[PDB]
Amino acid sequence: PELPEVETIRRTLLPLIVGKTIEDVRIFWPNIIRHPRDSEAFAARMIGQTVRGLERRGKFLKFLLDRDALISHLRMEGRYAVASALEPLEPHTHVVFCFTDGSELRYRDVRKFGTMHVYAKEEADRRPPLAELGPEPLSPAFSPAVLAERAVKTKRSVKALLLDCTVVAGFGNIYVDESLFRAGILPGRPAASLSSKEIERLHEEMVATIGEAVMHLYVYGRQGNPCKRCGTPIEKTVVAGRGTHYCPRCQR
DNA sequence: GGTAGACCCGGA
DNA sequence: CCGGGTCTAC
Ligand SMILES: [Zn+2]
Repeated sequence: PELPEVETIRRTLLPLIVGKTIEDVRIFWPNIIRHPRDSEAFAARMIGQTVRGLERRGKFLKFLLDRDALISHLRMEGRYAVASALEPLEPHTHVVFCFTDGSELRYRDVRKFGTMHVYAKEEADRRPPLAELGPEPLSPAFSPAVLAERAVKTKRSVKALLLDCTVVAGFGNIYVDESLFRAGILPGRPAASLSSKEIERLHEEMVATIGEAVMHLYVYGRQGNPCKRCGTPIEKTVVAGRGTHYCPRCQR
């Protein structure tokens, strides 16, 4: 899921788990667990804790328990569900948190690509994977001035800059391409070549792009089809080792 | 500071 | 053999 879908998951999942107490944690693919390094320690430590909250940072979910925070990334195919311990698990279920009321929070992932880390709540923000994560794109902490500062100092393309998780949290390939299109900026432009006007416009479109979705695509996956604004065929290239989609007329 | 390997596997 | 995102390794 992209950032807006992760926000919907956070909002939806919270009431289904808040106040519930963990009675067991079952792990069917231990490699998902990244901290503690031993999946047996991960499971042991969570037993007896109650779910108190659920927050999001970038595309990470942060489950707040009594003492610990569980930081979860679903990547593109991970999914959570709350369901009865009496019913058979869905295929590709890798981790299950069993609650004392006979319900479960289940993590499933055909790609087995997701990650979980657990630390004391107070340590979570300064440890991987949240350490160094940039500001929320919808926060005042993400500003044209913050963007301008990072752009001036780099040799990289503007696409590469926006894909850097330390610049802004949870902007992936799709919203990077879409934001650049809406701002009229070619993805392969060096970040340091953008004018002040271009940085301001890009910031505005990034916020609009994420903001509207959290509440139709112009270029992403649309190569060969006409631009929705000028009718020019959308093109696809490689920029910063990613599939990159753009209108060669609208973007400069 | 900036690139690359490592995770993962359904479908081309 | 490719795709994604985000960490660890050069
Ligand atoms: Zn166009």
